[PDB]
Amino acid sequence: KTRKESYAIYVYKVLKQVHPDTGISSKAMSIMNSFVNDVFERIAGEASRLAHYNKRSTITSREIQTAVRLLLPGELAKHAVSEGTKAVTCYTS
Amino acid sequence: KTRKESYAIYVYKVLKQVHPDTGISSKAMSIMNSFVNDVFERIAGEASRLAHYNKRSTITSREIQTAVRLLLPGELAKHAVSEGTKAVTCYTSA
Amino acid sequence: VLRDNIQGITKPAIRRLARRGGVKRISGLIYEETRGVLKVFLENVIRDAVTYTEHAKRKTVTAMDVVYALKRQGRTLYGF
Amino acid sequence: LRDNIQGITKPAIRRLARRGGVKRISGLIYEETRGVLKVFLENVIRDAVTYTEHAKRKTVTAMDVVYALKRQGRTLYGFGG
Amino acid sequence: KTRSSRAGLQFPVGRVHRLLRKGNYAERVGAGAPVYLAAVLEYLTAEILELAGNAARDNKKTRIIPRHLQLAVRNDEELNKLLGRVTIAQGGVLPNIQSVLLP
Amino acid sequence: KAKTRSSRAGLQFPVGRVHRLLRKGNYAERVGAGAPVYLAAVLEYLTAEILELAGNAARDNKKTRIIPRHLQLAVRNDEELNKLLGRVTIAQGGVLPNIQSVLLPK
Amino acid sequence: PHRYRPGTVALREIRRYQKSTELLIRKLPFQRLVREIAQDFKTDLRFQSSAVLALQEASEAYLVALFEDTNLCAIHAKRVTILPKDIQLARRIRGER
Amino acid sequence: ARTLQTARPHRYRPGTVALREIRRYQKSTELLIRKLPFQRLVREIAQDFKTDLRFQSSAVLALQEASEAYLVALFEDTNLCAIHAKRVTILPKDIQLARRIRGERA
DNA sequence: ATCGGATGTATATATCTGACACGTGCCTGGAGACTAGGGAGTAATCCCCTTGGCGGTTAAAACGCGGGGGACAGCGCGTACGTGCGTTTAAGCGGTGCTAGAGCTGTCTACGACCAATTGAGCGGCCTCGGCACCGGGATTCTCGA
Repeated sequence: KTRKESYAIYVYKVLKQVHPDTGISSKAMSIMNSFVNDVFERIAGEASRLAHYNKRSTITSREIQTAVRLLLPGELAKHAVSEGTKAVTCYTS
Repeated sequence: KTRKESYAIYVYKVLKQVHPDTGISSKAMSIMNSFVNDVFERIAGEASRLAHYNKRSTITSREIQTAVRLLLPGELAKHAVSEGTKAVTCYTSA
Repeated sequence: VLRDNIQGITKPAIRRLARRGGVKRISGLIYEETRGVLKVFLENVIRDAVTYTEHAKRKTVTAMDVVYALKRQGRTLYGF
Repeated sequence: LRDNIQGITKPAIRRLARRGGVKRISGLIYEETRGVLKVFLENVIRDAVTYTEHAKRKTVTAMDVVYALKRQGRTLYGFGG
Repeated sequence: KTRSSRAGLQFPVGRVHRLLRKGNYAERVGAGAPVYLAAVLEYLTAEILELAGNAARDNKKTRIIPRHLQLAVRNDEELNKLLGRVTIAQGGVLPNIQSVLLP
Repeated sequence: KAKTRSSRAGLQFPVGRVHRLLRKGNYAERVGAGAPVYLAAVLEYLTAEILELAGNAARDNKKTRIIPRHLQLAVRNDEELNKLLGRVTIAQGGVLPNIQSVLLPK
Repeated sequence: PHRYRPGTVALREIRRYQKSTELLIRKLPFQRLVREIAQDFKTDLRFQSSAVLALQEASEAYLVALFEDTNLCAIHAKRVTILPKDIQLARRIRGER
Repeated sequence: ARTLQTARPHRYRPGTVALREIRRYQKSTELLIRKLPFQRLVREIAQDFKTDLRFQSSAVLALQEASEAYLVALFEDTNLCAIHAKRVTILPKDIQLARRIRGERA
């Protein structure tokens, strides 16, 4: 019929790690999808502006780090930047 | 030295046709310049967002009109869209 | 056409809204005031909704148009 | 540089409040106001310093403050915006 | 070997790279930007789903409904700032009564 | 001979400049050929509409140089230019004279 | 015979409504209102079903929130009732007017 | 008939010098905080983020502008709260209510 | 405070569906490999402008005090708001019908990116004088005590 992509299955895979026996309904999955979209758009927009300021064109893993430091609040920023640098380290090898 | 740009001379050419005898200061010129930049960014960003929802791949003279009609308040919108369409007509037929 | 449909927002409805918000004793003149406020809010949102619809050459106000109209005002909405 | 917030003295707060339009100040405002101003300044200089150390330099420019302001909803015209 | 598994993630690094490229953000998307961004998004959705499940458990249910996401977010102190302006649908209000009102 | 693109439309603001900014600002993959003209028309309309009130203020104040205070007056005294600039702060613009009525003596 | 003291059913309703998530305004009159407010901007408007509800949901989270502030203003004046000069302050402080 | 033309000890009660300072400040447009104390305050606050920054001389000034245009505006709102409670003084429970309603505390 | 009861709410068993969770094909978005090229990293260097220090001066801050206006507490009056009961009314729900208009696909072409040669607009550096800030001395208004 009509193909529309969403973050439902990944949200489900994460739920099955944080709580191995609970299950999201349909409305709550729609809400989590909208939340992921919103946060993605915030971080991407801030990284774009932050690259435009220093007169560059590559949006590399430094701009995303600085944008996470700007957007996310005090504590979430630390754990988010930690998870990010850990993942890029475990990916570049 | 490296040459940076602004809207100084154009704001001045407009001042010298709205008030043919007044003259702008320096800080007021920088304020008008940053105002023009800010409104430029607002309008172009909304126009982009609008030319994205519709899956178009271009930002045409109608995305700009709808952006101007969303951002600008009640009556500024009508005069702004009139000046815009007049300029675009006078430009295309030349 | 329709007319004077704002009166459908009854007194018990506003009362229940206030009770959810935490109120305990509502005055008498409130109902008209909140009717006016709600009408203003709805006008401001539906204006942008209809603009977003017109731009796409459609005649049905989608749900994403209402979501975008709300987001453009700093009031996002999760679930549509 | 320790305990400089006392530099926002009482007459300065009086003048700000006069320009604000108030007529009869209380006596306790002059500490709530310093607290508010310190919170605002921290919230702005944090993003200013982030913007200035992302660009690999050690000088807080005026564009950095303009950006850190515009990002919180409060733009500012006149300083190269 | 998908590029997400190579990082030890659950979010689609490929799809995030595609979105960053095709969203008109910058001229040339880097290499380790989608990995970082997918990791951040995964961390955030885990941090919110954990409290959502907790809230749904205390209410003796096994399904997470918007009431539980509302509770999880608004009860936290740093997610309530991130989602400071959103209005989760079917969410309701956090129960609270001003002390002056109750007898 | 050449003929500036912003002179074929009766505008003062540059159209080639606005077009280059739209192109190299990463707003979309393609820019219509009449979008910069429309946008430059709107920009010069707004700047003329504010400079006119600024000059009116600077004249009704017996000066002959527009100065930040005059722009602050021209904006905050209007009603629609006030919503377009409800969040901005105009450096060195002061504030608008206003005193509540409960405070004025009786 | 028996009569709850004036004002004690208020808190019962408060706890009953703050705990649920239903929609407080009747759905059909709100659909009519939203459908006739848009008659000033176009005429052949259709209002896809899940749009109206969308609006309605938002249009509750506004009013509730507004009352959460109105109460504060009332409590500021050493009061209990929320008279219509509270809504106006609560809307002028947040810049909505 | 003639040619028309345009031209041809003490102790103020409490509350009057205030209504005069209000009128003389709501019309001026200078900065109402000393510059060296604000310099030092900005430099001292930026220690908690990075040790030795250099604070280009237009940065500091910039901050000052905003730091006024915030506080002043805040006071306006608090004023109303005071007038709302049927009084004339502004109290710390007014600033807190303004900041709560306005969104800065929640 | 003490009961007595009367209303409301919370607990637990039965049951009943419909929405969530899982397995299936299958289509295209993602992964691998390789190349070319320009964007970013790195070394040199230069000069701007930030920091630091110092002396004078004088504007602004700090302190203390007298008292009058304002905040706050305490009472009576009365009305307008809540609670309960008996009415009306239209919301909601189910079921039918139907037609407007969203949505998707193929064909064609007008339009914007790209590239080359060029040339004049505007940008940086130089004067320079008129608008504006400053000072002084009138008139002119406003507040307050009598």
